[PDB]
Amino acid sequence: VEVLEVKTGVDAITEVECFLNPEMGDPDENLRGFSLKLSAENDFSSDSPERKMLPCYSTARIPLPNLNEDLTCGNLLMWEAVTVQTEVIGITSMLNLHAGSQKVHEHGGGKPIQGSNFHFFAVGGDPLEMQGVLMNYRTKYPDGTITPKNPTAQSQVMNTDHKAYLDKNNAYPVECWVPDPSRNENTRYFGTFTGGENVPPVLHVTNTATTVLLDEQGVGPLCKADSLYVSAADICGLFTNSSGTQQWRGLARYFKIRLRKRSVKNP
Amino acid sequence: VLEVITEVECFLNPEMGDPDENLRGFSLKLSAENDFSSDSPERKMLPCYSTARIPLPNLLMWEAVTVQTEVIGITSMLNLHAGSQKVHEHGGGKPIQGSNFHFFAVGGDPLEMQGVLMNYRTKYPDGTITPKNPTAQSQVMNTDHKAYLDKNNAYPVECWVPDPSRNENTRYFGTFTGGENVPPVLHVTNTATTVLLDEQGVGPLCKADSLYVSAADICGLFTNSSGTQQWRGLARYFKIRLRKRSV
Amino acid sequence: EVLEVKTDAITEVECFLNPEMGDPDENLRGFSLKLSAENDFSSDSPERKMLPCYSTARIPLPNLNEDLTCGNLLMWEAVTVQTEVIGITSMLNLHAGSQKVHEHGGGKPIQGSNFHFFAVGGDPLEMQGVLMNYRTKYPDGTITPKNPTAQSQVMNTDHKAYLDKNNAYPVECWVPDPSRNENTRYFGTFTGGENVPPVLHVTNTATTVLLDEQGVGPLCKADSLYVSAADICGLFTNSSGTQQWRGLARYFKIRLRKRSVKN
Amino acid sequence: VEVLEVKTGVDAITEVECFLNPEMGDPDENLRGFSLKLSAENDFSSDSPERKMLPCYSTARIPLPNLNEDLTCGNLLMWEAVTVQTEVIGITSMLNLHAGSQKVHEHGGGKPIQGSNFHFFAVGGDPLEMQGVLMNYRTKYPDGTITPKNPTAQSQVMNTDHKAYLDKNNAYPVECWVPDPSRNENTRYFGTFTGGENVPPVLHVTNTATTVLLDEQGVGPLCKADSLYVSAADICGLFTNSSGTQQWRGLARYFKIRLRKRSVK
Amino acid sequence: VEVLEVKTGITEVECFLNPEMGDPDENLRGFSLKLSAENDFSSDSPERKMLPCYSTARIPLPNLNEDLTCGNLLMWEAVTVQTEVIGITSMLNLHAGSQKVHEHGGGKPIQGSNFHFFAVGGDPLEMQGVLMNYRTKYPDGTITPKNPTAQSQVMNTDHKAYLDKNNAYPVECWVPDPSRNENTRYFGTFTGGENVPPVLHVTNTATTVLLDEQGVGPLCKADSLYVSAADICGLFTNSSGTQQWRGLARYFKIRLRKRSVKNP
Ligand SMILES: CC(=O)N[C@H]1[C@H]([C@H](O)[C@H](O)CO)O[C@@](O[C@H](CO)[C@@H](O)[C@@H]2O[C@@](O[C@H]3[C@@H](O)[C@@H](CO)O[C@@H](O[C@H]4[C@H](O)[C@@H](O)[C@H](O)O[C@@H]4CO)[C@@H]3O)(C(=O)O)C[C@H](O)[C@H]2NC(C)=O)(C(=O)O)C[C@@H]1O
Ligand SMILES: CC(=O)N[C@H]1[C@H]([C@H](O)[C@H](O)CO)O[C@@](O[C@H](CO)[C@@H](O)[C@@H]2O[C@@](O[C@@H]3[C@@H](O)[C@H](O)O[C@H](CO)[C@@H]3O)(C(=O)O)C[C@H](O)[C@H]2NC(C)=O)(C(=O)O)C[C@@H]1O
Ligand SMILES: CC(=O)N[C@H]1[C@H]([C@H](O)[C@H](O)CO)O[C@@](O[C@H](CO)[C@@H](O)[C@@H]2O[C@@](O)(C(=O)O)C[C@H](O)[C@H]2NC(C)=O)(C(=O)O)C[C@@H]1O
Ligand SMILES: CC(=O)N[C@H]1[C@H]([C@H](O)[C@H](O)CO)O[C@@](O[C@H](CO)[C@@H](O)[C@@H]2O[C@@](O)(C(=O)O)C[C@H](O)[C@H]2NC(C)=O)(C(=O)O)C[C@@H]1O
Ligand SMILES: [Cl-]
Ligand SMILES: [Cl-]
Ligand SMILES: [Cl-]
Ligand SMILES: [Cl-]
Ligand SMILES: [Cl-]
Repeated sequence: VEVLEVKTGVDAITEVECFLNPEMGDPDENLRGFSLKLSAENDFSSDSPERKMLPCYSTARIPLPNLNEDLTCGNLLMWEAVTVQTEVIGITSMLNLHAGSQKVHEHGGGKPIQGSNFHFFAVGGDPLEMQGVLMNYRTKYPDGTITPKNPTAQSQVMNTDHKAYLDKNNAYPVECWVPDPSRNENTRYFGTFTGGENVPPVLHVTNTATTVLLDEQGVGPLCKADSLYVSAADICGLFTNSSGTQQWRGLARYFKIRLRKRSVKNP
Repeated sequence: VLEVITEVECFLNPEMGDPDENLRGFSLKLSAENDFSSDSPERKMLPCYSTARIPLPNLLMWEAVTVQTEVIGITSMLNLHAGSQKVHEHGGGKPIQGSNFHFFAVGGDPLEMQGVLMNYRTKYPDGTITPKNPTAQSQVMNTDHKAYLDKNNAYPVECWVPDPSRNENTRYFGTFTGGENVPPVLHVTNTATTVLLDEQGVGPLCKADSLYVSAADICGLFTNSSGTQQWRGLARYFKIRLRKRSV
Repeated sequence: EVLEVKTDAITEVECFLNPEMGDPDENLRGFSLKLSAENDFSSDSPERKMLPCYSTARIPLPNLNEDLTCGNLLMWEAVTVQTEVIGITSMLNLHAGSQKVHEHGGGKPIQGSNFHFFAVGGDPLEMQGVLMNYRTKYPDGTITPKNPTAQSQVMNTDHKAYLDKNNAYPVECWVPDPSRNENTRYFGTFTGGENVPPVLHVTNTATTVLLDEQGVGPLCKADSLYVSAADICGLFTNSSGTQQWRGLARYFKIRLRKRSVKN
Repeated sequence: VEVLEVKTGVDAITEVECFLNPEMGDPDENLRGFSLKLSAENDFSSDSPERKMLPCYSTARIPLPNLNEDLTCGNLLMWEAVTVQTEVIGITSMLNLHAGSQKVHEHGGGKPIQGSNFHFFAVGGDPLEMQGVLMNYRTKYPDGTITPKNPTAQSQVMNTDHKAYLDKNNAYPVECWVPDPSRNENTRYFGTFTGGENVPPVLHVTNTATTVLLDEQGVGPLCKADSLYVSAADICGLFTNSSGTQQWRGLARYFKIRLRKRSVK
Repeated sequence: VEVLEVKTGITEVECFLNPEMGDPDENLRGFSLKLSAENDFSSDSPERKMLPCYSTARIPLPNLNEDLTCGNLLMWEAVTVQTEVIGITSMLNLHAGSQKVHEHGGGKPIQGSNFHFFAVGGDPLEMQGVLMNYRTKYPDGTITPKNPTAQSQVMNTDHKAYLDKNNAYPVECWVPDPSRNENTRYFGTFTGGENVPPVLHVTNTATTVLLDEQGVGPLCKADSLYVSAADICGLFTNSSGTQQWRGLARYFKIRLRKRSVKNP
């Protein structure tokens, strides 16, 4: 994480950079970036996934410099996020087909990482607001996770009780929570889910792509309590061991966020 | 329609069949290989269109200008530990995949639909509303089969499509992707808006002070460890911006 | 010689055009006969009911000219078309007739090679013949390339036809002719393969403009508007393993205006 | 050639069109548009493809109305290619699943054409300039083909010695040659290769689509010696016979090119 | 460097950059060594000829300052690049070496995981290291992350490198660094999977603009322009079942202009 004053003064620009690590489960000291092997075929009535098998959303709050010397002014300044550049880091590591992965056929190379994937990021001036939805409301989630409380069969579709802030790193399982489109007034989020056994990962990198964060009125996320929030989930697919066991593989996400100062009325 | 703000929102639940009290959002397991002459699907096996009528506040009518919409809970498909058949010995569960249909509509009247059947001889179950007096021509275009989407969880998705020859006061959008191995591909973002205005700059007009939302979001098939398959669907969020229009 | 647009001057016409997939018996409207396979090129005699054909309709329009021997005339000009394939959700019936994907599983979706095509013009669609096998012996009731040779498997300019009869020109024999069709706009996509997924969109918010670079749409000769289509959605696989083409109807809504022309 | 203003007026525009047949190998008198059946698994040291097994680029020269080439004359113009309409002809012929092709399974229809494909066209005022690259530099190419001369292992990557003009129809194998991005100043070319066993052909037709041939300065190919050059390769995929043998299938390409007169000095 | 106006009063440079796939013997230029599989993470020692590496070249340019004493100096600025992968049709040879798709059939096409990447800059490309397996023992002649840890499988900021040697930095170890490369533009797409079809386009009508948001392209501060690439097209499957990477060369044509800058 670096917070850099690119330009100072009234028209100040600050660039915040950071690399957000993935939270795939990390089943031993050597397997950072992977999950525990996947179980299968648990009855819905006895579905108790292990903690280290569940990828969780990544998040961080980045403190920004205070802008207001006198808190009793009629107007106060706030950091406004204007643009974000982002990409997934280490995509070429998946070209290692010699380590650990099941041969595609006799005398062949290892099997590429492939299968269901989810790539998501958000940038806001408040914590990302999430809505809970479950495959199976009867899943018994493990200690260390934060999941929908008092779920019912309606939790498999839409149960408006399941509202959360993404307010803890490595705790909200990706399978339990989605960004909430009915809230998030002060966050922009973007995600794509691609499901299936043989889905190919397709990932682009370039330092020439920028996403504008301004809304229809030309206003970007406003950093409340001088806090910038970054969130991500980048499940790249499944790694298949020679035994046949499968593990999720994730990668870190880079953010470069440009901010300016906006004058707001003192509430 | 003469010269020219409020926001309404809704989470609309999917109607996949719901075969028991625990399997909300799924269908009954699929049967297969029924002869066309003896094809009698059970009600809980048949996903239906979802719809809701939203009342609005009382010369002037409410005009729908934009909609933001997305499918809710897409990441729930990353649960590969519960119920699904292993992809191979020692592997994880099989993802939901296969034929899917994602559709929504926003209008000032109920959605107008046209009936088309795979098999006109299908015997549809009590509780469903399906094309009446079907013939072989119902497998192609039979103009008899007109309906309003006027009841939730009643019009099977397999029997009905939005009618492009009507719906003057509704905008609708749908994509069907068929095949046993089709990957679900679903996007979420709060930065995307669909404009509902036509080429005259007029959106759906809510006569009777009612807004209609409609959807179908069949995500694919869930394959149980036994090999049986069930449709899985997800709720759809709508946020609709409306303005007052003189008429 | 096209003059100015006139401004009563607008009309809309609409039509649903049924597919012509072969219709092997009275129950199987919208399907073909089961597909044969592995016929030697020297003994390839497909049955009529196995061959999907192009659909077409001629729509008469109000007769605008009292006297065709005047210096100037009025003609109907097609300006836009809205079009949609009808009944796409019917493929969500996986309980009827189709082969199980595996033991205890649901039926196999319709999938595989498909072709989606439409045209709107003021003359019949003009077609060019090309054959997989020039030696195919086509059945009575079809209209296919006459006097075909090996060159008919590539480009043989002899094979020019008008789409002037419904349910007669096999899709496998004929394509729209890009060297003609001055007065028709056409659009088609072929996707081939064993397992290709159908992907079909519906919306009442999409309009195709038919005006050329000079701002002129198709002009309706003899006050007739022509619509044409082919919508082979894929193959249906029966429990036995046999396969049949499945097609669907196409809707057209066409806006026309009056255009002054010189005689 | 210094480029001046576009000229308009009487006879300052023309349109030419052509259908260019594919050159897939044509293994006998009945199998025009196909190749000979594919061999497989030849060691790189003993790889001797038969001529009839090798698809080649197609090309033709279209004469244009004669303009005076005398650089000192008082009305010096060249034809300039502005747009091209083009599509592959006969795509629906692949819906014949009754003739020749292996059944997909017992009682099923024939197997569709599918697999690796290449769709390419070029329009220019000179012959298309090509660069040679080989899968295997040791391939022994057959009489009647023009292939990279005296190749080395570097010819499997980039060997700048392998420069050729597409100056003969049905002679330059598609597998040996690509358009050269370091030349072709006076040609516009466009190609897509999609490889794989089960790749679906995807082909669009419409008479409403046009490709603009003007560069960033608004200048299209200028036709030297009043000749317009068209080139193509349209390998649609592999046809699988009942035996399991495979043959390339190709189709003709249509071109309609609009040209205008350009003043030059 | 303080950037002033464009000097008005433009050149082009070009390069074909060869791929560095491993080249296991004198006849298999453009391929890797056969791929091993199923090595335990604890005993993963890939041979050098099995590892594709990034390609790079430096293009020398003449200094523009006849007087090096002027208040304002001049530098070459890269404005646009035309680029293309060369020899894509060579994959239509299904008669040589590749495993038959089925009895009596043709050879198996090249397919599977692929990576297509290029960069143009006024400084060598700046890279960040990320590993599949931090315990991999890389072979002599490669340059790979130093003193890796488990964090090197996600993001370890210690692993910074310059692409300063051709055929040395394995593609599997390194990515362009989005936190640096102020003076380089880079573009890459990774597509992974066993049966992924190569999809490659060629046209001489496509240009990539290299100007940033302020209208300034990479500046050749030391009178040098750097081109970099990786074009792994997929896997070639031999008749025996063994697999090898196949790569192809990349062409670059770069338009340069003269840019006034303040003298340091
Ligand atoms: C559209 C079309 O015309 N398809 C036909 C193709 C096509 O003309 C060619 O592929 C174009 O190059 O030809 C087919 O030919 C087959 C042979 O492949 C027929 O000759 C077919 O052959 C049958 O006998 C074959 C088997 O014994 C086979 C087993 O491996 O060996 C073949 O001979 C080999 C030989 O052993 C080998 O040394 C040599 O290198 O290659 C030859 C093949 O070229 C035998 O020919 C068979 O398939 O069982 C006997 C059949 O009676 C005969 N059928 C006909 C109609 O002649 C083709 O499939 O490629 C036929 C296809 O219809
Ligand atoms: C996600 C989940 O919980 N999946 C279940 C799955 C699911 O509930 C159904 O598919 C929804 O339709 O059911 C699985 O078990 C089924 C139960 O239906 C099989 O055991 C199936 O049961 C048959 O008999 C049933 C009775 O068991 C049940 O109590 O009552 C109904 C009538 O209301 C039936 O009589 C049946 O459905 O016909 C007998 C049949 O042999 C069984 N089929 C197979 C292939 O074994 C399932 O589909 O596997 C269990 C899964 O965990
Ligand atoms: C990439 C990798 O580590 N693959 C190994 C996997 C993997 O560790 C787990 O599936 C993650 O949950 O484990 C495999 O099984 C072995 C037993 O053969 C595991 O118990 C692991 O054994 C170790 O000795 C090892 O390094 O392989 C120690 C390791 O800590 C164990 N893993 C855990 C989570 O405790 C498997 O096939 O699943 C072996 C595979 O190579
Ligand atoms: C949707 C539907 O109606 N499917 C039925 C099909 C279908 O009517 C035809 O394929 C259309 O041409 O027919 C199925 O039965 C056929 C009837 O033709 C078979 O029983 C075949 O009958 C024969 O009499 C024949 O030659 O047609 C003998 C032949 O051996 C039979 N073929 C097989 C593979 O058994 C069909 O499976 O095609 C029944 C299907 O429900
Ligand atoms: Cl909750
Ligand atoms: Cl009805
Ligand atoms: Cl004819
Ligand atoms: Cl040469
Ligand atoms: Cl390092």
